[PDB]
Amino acid sequence: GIQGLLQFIKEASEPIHVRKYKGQVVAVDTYCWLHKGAIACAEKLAKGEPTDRYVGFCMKFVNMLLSHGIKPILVFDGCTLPSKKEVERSRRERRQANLLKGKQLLREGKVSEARECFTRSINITHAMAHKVIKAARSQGVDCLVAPYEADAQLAYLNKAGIVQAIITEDSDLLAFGCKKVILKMDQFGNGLEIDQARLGMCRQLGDVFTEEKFRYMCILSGCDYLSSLRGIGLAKACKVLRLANNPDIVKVIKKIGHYLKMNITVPEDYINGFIRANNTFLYQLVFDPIKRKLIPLNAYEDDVDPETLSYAGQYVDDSIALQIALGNKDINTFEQIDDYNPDTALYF
DNA sequence: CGCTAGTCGACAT
DNA sequence: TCGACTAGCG
Ligand SMILES: [Mn+2]
Ligand SMILES: [Mn+2]
Ligand SMILES: [Mn+2]
Ligand SMILES: [Mn+2]
Ligand code: NA
Repeated sequence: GIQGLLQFIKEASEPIHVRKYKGQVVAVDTYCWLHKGAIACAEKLAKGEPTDRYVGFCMKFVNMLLSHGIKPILVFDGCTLPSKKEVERSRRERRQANLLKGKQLLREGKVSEARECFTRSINITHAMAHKVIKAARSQGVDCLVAPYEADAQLAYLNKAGIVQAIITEDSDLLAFGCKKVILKMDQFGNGLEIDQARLGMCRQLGDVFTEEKFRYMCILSGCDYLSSLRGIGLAKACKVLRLANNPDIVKVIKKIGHYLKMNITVPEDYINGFIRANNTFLYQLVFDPIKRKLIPLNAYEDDVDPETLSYAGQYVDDSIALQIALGNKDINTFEQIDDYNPDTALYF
C-alpha cells in the first residue's frame, strides 16, 4: 500500500458500521482476512502441519456481513503481475529467511521469538484461498478470482457499480480510484470509510483530490510498481503536484527538484517507470463477471498503445480466464482442480 | 520543525 | 502485505 496514506488523508475518513450497507453488495479483499486468520496458526503453517483455522476466521466475517443483510463478493489474487515482480521477490526472500530463522530458533530454545519469526514467514497460497472459496460457496457466497491483483478487480467491481463499497486493509484501492473503501473493519462490523468524492475534505491535499492527480501523488510517494526517489514521500509529492500547474506530468516530474527547492536529478528510466506505473494503475487486466471477458481496468485511452502494456498483465483466452476466475483452474499448473458451474442452479 | 526510512510488536486466538 | 514509534535526516 501507500505508506501513511491513511494518516495523510485522515480528514476524509469516517467511522462507520457496515449495517450502513444493508441490502447492498460489498466486495472483499479476502487476502486480509486470510492473513489475519493465518496468524493464529503460523507455526503449523510453517512446519507444514495440517490446519484449517483461517477458513473459520474468514467465515466469521462472512457470516457477520451476511447477518447484517449484506451481499458479499469475496475476491482473490490470481497470477503474479510482472510490474510487481520485485516486491514479490523481496517478500518471498523475507518469508523463507524468517522461516529458516524460526526453524533455527526452535533448535536454540527460544520459542517466543521463533513464533514471531513464523509470523513473518506467512505465505498465503492458492490452496488455502480455494478452501475459503469452498466454504464461502457452501454458504452461498459469490467468489471471484482476479486474473492478477485483487486490487484492480475490486476497483473495477466498484467502478462498474456491481458493488457499492470495498472492504480491505490496503490503501492501494484508493490509488486505483475506488469510490468507497472500508478500512480497519473488525469482526463486529465497526470500520473506517473513505469516499473518493470526500477527498476534498482534506485541506492538506490542496487541489490534489482529482483521481488523476491523486494517483500521480500515490505513485510519486512510492508504490508496488515503482519505488520512490530517496527522500520523497506523500508530503513532498503532494507539494510537487500542488505547486505545479502543468497538464503534462512528465515535465513536472523532470522539474521535481525545481518544485521542491532541492537538487533532484531524475534518472531516465524513472520517467519510463512512472509511465509504466500509471499505466499499471489504469489498465491492469480484470475480469468482467457479466460479459465473462478479460478487460483493462479502464478502457484504453487514445494516448496509449495497448500492445506495450504487457507489464499490466497479458491476455489469455476468455474461457481460460473464466475458469481461473471461478477458481476451477489451478494458477500454477493450469490444471483443472474443480468443476464449479454458475449456470447449474454474480455471473449473469 | 517537518519529513522519510527502518524496526518490532501486533496481528489473533 | 500493518502501523505505532523513532532514530536521524535536511
Ligand atoms: Mn501495496
Ligand atoms: Mn493467468
Ligand atoms: Mn493486494
Ligand atoms: Mn495493493
Ligand atoms: Na517514499
